[PDB]
Amino acid sequence: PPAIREPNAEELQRAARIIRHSDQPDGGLALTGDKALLFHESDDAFLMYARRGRSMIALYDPIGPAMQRAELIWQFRDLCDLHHARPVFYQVRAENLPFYMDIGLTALKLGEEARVDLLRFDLENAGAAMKDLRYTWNRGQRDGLALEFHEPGQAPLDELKAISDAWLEKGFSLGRFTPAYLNFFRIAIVRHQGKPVAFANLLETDSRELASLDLMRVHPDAPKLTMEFLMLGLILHYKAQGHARFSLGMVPLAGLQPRRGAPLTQRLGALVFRRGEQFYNFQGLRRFKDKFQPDWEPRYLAVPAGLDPLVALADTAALIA
Ligand SMILES: [Ca+2]
Ligand SMILES: [Cl-]
Ligand SMILES: [Cl-]
Ligand code: NA
Repeated sequence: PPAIREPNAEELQRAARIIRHSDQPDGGLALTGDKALLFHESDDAFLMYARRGRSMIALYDPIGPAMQRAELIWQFRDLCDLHHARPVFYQVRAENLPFYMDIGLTALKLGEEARVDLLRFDLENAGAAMKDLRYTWNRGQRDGLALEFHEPGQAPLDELKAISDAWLEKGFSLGRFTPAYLNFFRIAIVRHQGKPVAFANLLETDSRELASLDLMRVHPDAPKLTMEFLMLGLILHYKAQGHARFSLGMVPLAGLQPRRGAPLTQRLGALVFRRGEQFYNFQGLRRFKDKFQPDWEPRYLAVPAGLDPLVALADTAALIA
């Protein structure tokens, strides 16, 4: 069986086209080039994945139309069997579980994704959360914070490096601070009285269903408000652009409201994020995202049914680390 390999420049351009035509901006993670790409037999869909131990671990649901996603999942099962490897899907949506169920996988809760409904979102709405946001926006501007947007390839790289350096690659589920990769994206920069203090690359598609985040890095010496200001600014930006939803990203299990007495399928997923003698607890991450009144949806780890998931969990942990 032919060797699993990283994509070439041409394959990446094909992925990019597919992402643009999709409603799944998070497919942009493919563009780092550190994940193998499995293309649907029409180049209208793709699945991205990496190998760790005897697991082949896909990142997210496949990118593309519904039928092609379902077909790529069966393809991937075949491909894993061909390589004597177990299939694993990292961070997938509930609506696709029946497809994973059909290729013989069960699922473990991994965490929850926060998405803002941009249509219903409004700073003048009732409640304390909006009041606090209105304060952040005004105070922020009063204090010399300003958000700017750059078309792909136009952000001043060397000013980004400064920020990125102070704030510090894990890969797979994360973007890479490289020109090659960042050149694919619109980039937002927060300046404090002219000085760059945070940035974020923006994951979009040609449609306005969904925009989301990849790298978001703030200077350690930036004003405390900087990260909230940036996020609020992005939400306001995409609301104004006519986008429907904006994704704030996932909070893993241990960062959610605790649930002892919960069955193991809703607990074992924490094993993906261990830090020495301790689980990553992601303190405050959930609280921060909740500032924007998102909606929350579970994300799952799909793993072989009937078999002890510890080994798939170990492989996923190594991959994510
Ligand atoms: Ca299996
Ligand atoms: Cl007010
Ligand atoms: Cl546009
Ligand atoms: Na088809």
